[PDB]
Amino acid sequence: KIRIKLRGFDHKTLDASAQKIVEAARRSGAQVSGPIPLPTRVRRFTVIRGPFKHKDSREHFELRTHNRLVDIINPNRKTIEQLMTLDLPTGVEIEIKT
Amino acid sequence: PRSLKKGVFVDDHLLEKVLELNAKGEKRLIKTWSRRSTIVPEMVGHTIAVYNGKQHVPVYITENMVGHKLGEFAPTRTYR
Amino acid sequence: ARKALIEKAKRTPKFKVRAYTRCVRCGRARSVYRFFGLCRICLRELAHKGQLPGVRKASW
Amino acid sequence: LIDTNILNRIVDHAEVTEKTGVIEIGPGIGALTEQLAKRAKKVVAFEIDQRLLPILKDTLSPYENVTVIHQDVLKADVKSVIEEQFQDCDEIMVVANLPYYVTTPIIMKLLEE
Amino acid sequence: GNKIHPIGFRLGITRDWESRWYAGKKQYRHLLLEDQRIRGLLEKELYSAGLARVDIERAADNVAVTVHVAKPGVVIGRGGERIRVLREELAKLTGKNVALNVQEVQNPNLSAPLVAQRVAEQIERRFAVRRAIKQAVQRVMESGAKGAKVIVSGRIGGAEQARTEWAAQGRVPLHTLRANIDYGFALARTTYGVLGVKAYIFLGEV
RNA sequence: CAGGCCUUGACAUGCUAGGGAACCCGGGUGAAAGCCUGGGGUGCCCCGCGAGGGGAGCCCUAGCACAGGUGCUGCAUGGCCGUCGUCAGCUCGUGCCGUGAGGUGUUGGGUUAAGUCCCGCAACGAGCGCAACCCCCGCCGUUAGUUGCCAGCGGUUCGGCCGGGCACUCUAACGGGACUGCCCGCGAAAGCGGGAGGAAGGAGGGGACGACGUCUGGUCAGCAUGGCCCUUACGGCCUGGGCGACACACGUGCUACAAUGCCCACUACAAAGCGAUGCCACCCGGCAACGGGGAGCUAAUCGCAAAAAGGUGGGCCCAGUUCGGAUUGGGGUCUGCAACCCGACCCCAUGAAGCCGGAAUCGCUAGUAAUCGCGGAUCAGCCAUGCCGCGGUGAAUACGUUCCCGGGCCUUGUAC
Ligand SMILES: [Zn+2]
Repeated sequence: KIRIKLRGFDHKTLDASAQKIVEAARRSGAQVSGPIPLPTRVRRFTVIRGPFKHKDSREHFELRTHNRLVDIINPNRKTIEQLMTLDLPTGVEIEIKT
Repeated sequence: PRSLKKGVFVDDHLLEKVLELNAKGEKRLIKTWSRRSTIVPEMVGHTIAVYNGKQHVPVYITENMVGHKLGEFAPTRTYR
Repeated sequence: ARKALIEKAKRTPKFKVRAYTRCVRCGRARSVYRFFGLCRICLRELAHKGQLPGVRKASW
Repeated sequence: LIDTNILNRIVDHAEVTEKTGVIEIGPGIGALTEQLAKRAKKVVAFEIDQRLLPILKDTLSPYENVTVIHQDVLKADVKSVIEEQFQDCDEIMVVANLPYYVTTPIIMKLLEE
Repeated sequence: GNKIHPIGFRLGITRDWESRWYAGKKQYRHLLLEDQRIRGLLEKELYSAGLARVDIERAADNVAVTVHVAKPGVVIGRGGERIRVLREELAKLTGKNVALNVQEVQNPNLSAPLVAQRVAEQIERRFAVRRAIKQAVQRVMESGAKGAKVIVSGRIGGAEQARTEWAAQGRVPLHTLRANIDYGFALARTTYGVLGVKAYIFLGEV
């Protein structure tokens, strides 16, 4: 009944973190919903390459956020203590909501 | 224009001077820099030296010009 | 982009509407973005230098 | 300038170790001092030019062993520097190259002190 | 002309971001500003040490700064006191219990920034430009380094006219993504103005 | 720009004096900025019975090094960008030729988008180039099914609504697949014509990518920096004006000149984004923009959001018209301290020019042009009809290189 939010900028580290969490939870008794991929969100920034003029330059940049979902079912107490303890990679961001 | 709910806007610093001058006799050539204020029935018949940008221009307040703004009677650009 | 102009934007100007945004790196106020708080030139430089996490060249 | 292999031979004949410290006089460009830093532990240089010094300041930037002292070799309290810089090394050597005219007086001084 | 940044062209592959952390729109700007301030302070201070790279990590209300230095002797000090005050400085600047770390770069001849600052110092010391560039490229080539390229901006030898020097040897395939070309830029200030030096070094493929 | 003010100061690092030693709230004069002037205050150590002090960060005053300048030089520069041009070219090592400058390679025949490739050839290579490696779209597969989806089941107050399931679409990660690979024929080969299998066939369609160099190209007003120039002023602080003027000309666009149309009702089908001091569902008041109440959403859940051309029904009948909505007069709403100069929008009122446009000139080769709507950046609001993107409908034509413009390579005459 506990939902696990994974947000990231790099999909590789996000997948690694999700894999670690899912594996650890699966080892710890009850079954899990499994990694649910979610539509990534994209921010875009178009700029002028030149510092003064030539408004026909317009280099592009993107900032994309990748999303995951775990949704552990039938929570176990020792499973719970197993969470909040495993050190996560630097880039990845975690969220817990019942 | 104005929201008509919060009332016609007039600067306090000008309204106060106008009212106190009204109460005690009369004075001519009241110099001001407020281009934003609106004509009110409490200063009809007086003269205001409004700053148009380089020097205060005298304007004579009539009855008919009640509903208008200070600055529009002060030219800002000289053509020919 | 005078210094005095830089510090003038860092004080509450007695009303809300006088407040605006300046680049936190060079003090430009012409092409600043809310998300980063940088002008377009500084944004581009920092993006190229790879100092913006997750920001990358776009192509599609 | 001298061939790069001979200096190796002089340094070998100095029996320099990773533990010993060396006082070098008049590095000039800085061939010798380079080929010392490697096998040595602490290098101290007495040198006064202000002309070839920028070259010398550069050539030794890699290493952190070498230090430069802008003092006269003859107008120096050698005891003071030897005790001050070298509080850690086991033994101390001196390997240098002398500029002709003033070669005997330096050696005489270092020995009499 | 107008070649693009060789690093920005390879952010996705073969190169990695300097700053590695996530933050929402609510607090992206603040983190970026403090990161820039940290980088500025560190680059101003540790210049003598031969700075290479500054990595900034954040896990949970904490910062993990990694500093790549040619010679850790300068940064650490005689019994690890210098770093301490350095730490305190950062701790004072942004009160989130930073954790400074130092890594030494193997064979400093294979780091473009270091070559850049070296050549910049040579220029600042009124050296001969062309000879210095040949020496630098040869030195890079000695230590593997499948390609080397060095460019100097202009105003050579306090002349009235600016001119690019340029010198390279080996393979420098700027156009291939799977190149892993390390890039470095340095600025030299002299009595007759500013000079820019760029160094590219090509190390293998895939 | 006009006016009113200030001078180690709007901002940084240091000295010498004093001090009320973090400072907390009022009163005059004023457009403010400022200029004076009032009451309560010491918040940290050591010391001295305490009274007093020895001192800190700590703001004032006078002076010191000073800061400061969108002042000049882009022909002193860095950085960054534009153009030739995404054109295909620019070089080197070794070996050969020539006494030497030098040449060959890089020329010749053919073929490509290409100095791409083949053959010949005194050259064989290599580097920066092209191509490829990277991203998106197109087909399929494996992990993964919630906020996504609903084929086969059971209910359903019939809307995936519930119970239920990852079959399908999707959503993301990792792969497979296209390689002239197979066949027929033509060539000495690169290759060419035609077939088959395939989602795709002969660089599948776009993107990112810009060589040695040219233009004394652009930017000292993003920034950094050399040299001059000012420092009671060329510095700084406020109010107002101005950047928006107007006999005229030029450039880029928007809306039209109508019946393949216009107007009014009902009904459909998208993508890509954005949003917690924001989006704002729904109810009520008002013709309306909006106001009041008021849930739900850090978001595949909720909202912006009505998609519009399209389809159906009705009206208009060639008329400066139910074409067009400029211009002007009133009445309002919203943001904002403040809509005169100089905001947007709503309602009533009026209804300009304009009947497809000379010489001349621009864009476009297929999901293209043409046409229709939606989103985002900045943003209190917005003059945005701009810019960057997203999708809907969806063409016509290329016989040929004579000529116009701009390039590349190979050949010949007069100067460095
Ligand atoms: Zn900036």
